[PDB]
Amino acid sequence: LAKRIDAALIMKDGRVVKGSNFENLRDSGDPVELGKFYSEIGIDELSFWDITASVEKRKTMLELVEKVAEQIDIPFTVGGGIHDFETASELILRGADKVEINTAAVENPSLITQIAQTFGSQAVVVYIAAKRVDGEFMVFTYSGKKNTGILLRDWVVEVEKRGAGEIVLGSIDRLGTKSGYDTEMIRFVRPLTTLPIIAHRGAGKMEHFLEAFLAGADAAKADSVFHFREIDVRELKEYLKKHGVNVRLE
Repeated sequence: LAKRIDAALIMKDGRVVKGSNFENLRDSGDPVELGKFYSEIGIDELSFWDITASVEKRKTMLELVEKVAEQIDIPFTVGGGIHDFETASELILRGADKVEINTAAVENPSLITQIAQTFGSQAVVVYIAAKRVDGEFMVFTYSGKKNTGILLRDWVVEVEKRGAGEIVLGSIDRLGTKSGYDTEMIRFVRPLTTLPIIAHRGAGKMEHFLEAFLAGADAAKADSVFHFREIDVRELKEYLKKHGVNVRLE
């Protein structure tokens, strides 16, 4: 099974929030330059997540997408408060390959179908933030602030039915930790969907990526562990290939 390594970049006002430790870059906080560098060292796909204030947010995200599409030749997603079809459409047309949606999809699951009808399922990534509550995996919205009362098991099935292309499974039980991806959650979700599962939250060392792939993840996404250079991307790819994981190098 081919496996993918993804890097996520959190952005505000056109800048990478908290930057990165790559001293070789002209501007280690420029999301375009940082994303281009990642694409040259072994990242397979990029995610750009925007948290800009509402008044400049739409134009900021559109300008980001346009610049990234010109400079980078790997697929990328954009996300962060994409609430309706028109917003998703303008970002895809401006250059993004995929949009990543969460709270708006939970509140209006037909948004998944509406985007997929024009852009295909492959353009729709649903990010599912989940946490254990009273012994059950529950779906959370609004950056983890709201327990929806929807079971993870039910939402995964609905997301596929509505036409999503990929699911990013983010474990709130691992946010800020470096103890590993939530492999129990990945194993819980794996039999429920045919879609690619992207693990998110908890990665602290290269072996954690191996564990996530053994759990059934098709891709593993991380952020600060790469930006602060706790894990080197090329070392990670060499490690995974050494231990039998079908990852891409050259």
